[PDB]
Amino acid sequence: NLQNIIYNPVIPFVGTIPDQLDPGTLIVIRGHVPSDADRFQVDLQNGSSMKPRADVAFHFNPRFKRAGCIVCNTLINEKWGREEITYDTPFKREKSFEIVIMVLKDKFQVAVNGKHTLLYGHRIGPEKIDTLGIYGKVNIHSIGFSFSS
Amino acid sequence: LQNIIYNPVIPFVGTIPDQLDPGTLIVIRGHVPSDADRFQVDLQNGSSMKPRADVAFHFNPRFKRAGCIVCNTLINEKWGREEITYDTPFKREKSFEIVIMVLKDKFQVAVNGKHTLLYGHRIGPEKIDTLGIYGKVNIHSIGFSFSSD
Ligand SMILES: C#CCO[C@@H]1[C@@H](OCc2nc3ccc(C(=O)O)cc3n2C)[C@@H](O)[C@@H](CO)O[C@@H]1Sc1ccc(Cl)c(Cl)c1
Ligand SMILES: C#CCO[C@@H]1[C@@H](OCc2nc3ccc(C(=O)O)cc3n2C)[C@@H](O)[C@@H](CO)O[C@@H]1Sc1ccc(Cl)c(Cl)c1
Ligand SMILES: [Cl-]
Repeated sequence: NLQNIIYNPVIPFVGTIPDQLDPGTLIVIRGHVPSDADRFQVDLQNGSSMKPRADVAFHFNPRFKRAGCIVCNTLINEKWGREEITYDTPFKREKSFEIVIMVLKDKFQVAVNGKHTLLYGHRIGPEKIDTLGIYGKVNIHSIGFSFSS
Repeated sequence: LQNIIYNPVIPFVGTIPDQLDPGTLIVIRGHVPSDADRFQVDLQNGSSMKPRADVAFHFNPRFKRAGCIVCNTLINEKWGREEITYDTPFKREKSFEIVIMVLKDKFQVAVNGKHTLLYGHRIGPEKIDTLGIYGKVNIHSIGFSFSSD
């Protein structure tokens, strides 16, 4: 029942999100981490411009060096805010994943492979998000949505 | 614990010890007395009484008739356009939890876990340094979760 399901997008991927990220909306991203990956990111953006760079309401950034981590942040007017670093990370080079981002009224709730991973409080209203960016060293098998509208 | 106060005498005026950066939460728990006419939560630029400090965000439940919430901004001792919410969760002799979420372009307010209203910034939130609570209300606690922490 997912909506706007696409497969194997070319990376970097920048796509217009097909409906509003109302509370209850899911973004479902399946993929895998390449063996030489250093990092990738999933960015929920207000616009697609590269100059001035579009605000990033939610930057979800797995990093694989050393024991690995996930960094989350927001870009406002081309400046990053406070990093929220999650050291309990489910991602691994060579492991496939399913990311589910649930939009709540006050935060995002992210699960990976059916298990809760992290929360991230809103800094930009989620109604301003209209673009999904996926960048870095990653293969994305599929993207789909479950809209709450 | 430096960012919470319990059972403040009303009127309460306190300096906010960090910036209301996007992502910051203000959580106010309390109870409305049986004879209340109104109370207000004011996010202020300073604490001056003469001349009266600007109020970036005046959040003002009123109990007469069917009740409402009035929101407004005071700049140089002049009130702007009132934003009136008729769907109000406040009642005499009822408890509440207010959550004010500071976003890039607005405040988002939820009471008792239910969305209540939005209020677009009219004064930059970086100018807010003081919280006031006035009127007929009992406050159990005020807490801040700063997005810089
Ligand atoms: C690496 C690096 C440097 O920059 C990253 C940010 O990444 C920017 C970014 N956007 C991209 C889009 C596409 C691609 C691509 O490969 O196509 C690569 C991209 N990179 C690296 C971000 O992760 C950001 C998250 O906080 O962290 C740093 S900046 C930074 C540093 C310290 C602090 Cl304390 C704070 Cl707050 C912030
Ligand atoms: C009642 C009353 C009159 O004034 C309020 C404002 O409240 C001022 C105020 N500040 C206080 C601080 C402390 C205490 C206390 O009891 O300790 C009481 C306070 N009061 C009443 C405001 O609610 C303001 C919000 O718009 O509305 C009115 S003015 C007004 C009238 C019409 C229009 Cl159309 C427009 Cl735009 C504006
Ligand atoms: Cl916003």
